Amino acid sequence: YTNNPMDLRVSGTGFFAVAKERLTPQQNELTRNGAFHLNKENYMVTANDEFLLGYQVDPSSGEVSSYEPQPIN
Amino acid sequence: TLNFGLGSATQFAAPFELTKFDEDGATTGFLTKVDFDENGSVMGTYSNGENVTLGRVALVRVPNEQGLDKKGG
Repeated sequence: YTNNPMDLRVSGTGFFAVAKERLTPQQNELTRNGAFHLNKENYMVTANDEFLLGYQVDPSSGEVSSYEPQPIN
Repeated sequence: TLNFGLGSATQFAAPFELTKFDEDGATTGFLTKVDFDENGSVMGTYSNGENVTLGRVALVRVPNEQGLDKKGG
């Protein structure tokens, strides 16, 4: 426990998805550490400045519309 | 030249009364006290009575604080 809100942990089964480049979410790798922080563009990135892949949820509906991965801003 | 503003002048049954008198004149004075408010403005009152605002205290924010290079001190 670090009490840092930007640190994340996957309890159970599943890996984080991180992309090498912002404009190519297809090229991604799986990880388990959660040392995340905002870069100069306000994107959540790892230690090596690899963008963290995320979904896009609807404004009102909690369910996520599209399942394609995109960088989290 | 003098500009007189009497926009609050009233005529009632009450006797003659000088409710408010304000001017913009000033005289030489010496720094008496200095205080800081919540906005960061450093205010100082002088012997004359003017509450001159010396300035504000700059605040700087960066999008990525983890990427700041560390100097000495």
